[PDB]
Amino acid sequence: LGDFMDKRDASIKEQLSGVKDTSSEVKQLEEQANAVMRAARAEISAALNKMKKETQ
Amino acid sequence: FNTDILATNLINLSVVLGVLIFFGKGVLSDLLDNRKQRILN
Repeated sequence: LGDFMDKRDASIKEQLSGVKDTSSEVKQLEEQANAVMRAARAEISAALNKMKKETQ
Repeated sequence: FNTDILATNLINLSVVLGVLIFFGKGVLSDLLDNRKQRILN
């Protein structure tokens, strides 16, 4: 019975941690996506400027 | 070794064991169940 109690409690605590783990993983995913999108935009802008300046 | 029968030794004990089993299963299930709920929480 002691083992059963432990198993159930661990299963629940583990579920909470995983749920906590998943939330952090999704926050990281969102941050990475945001950073990547910024790079695209900024990168291209810089490119044109440098390219625009060279053309000029 | 042999059993000794008399209705004086145990009638006092039956009322006590009944009161304790009833009010003990009440407060014991309430406490134990509450603890289980907290673990589930």
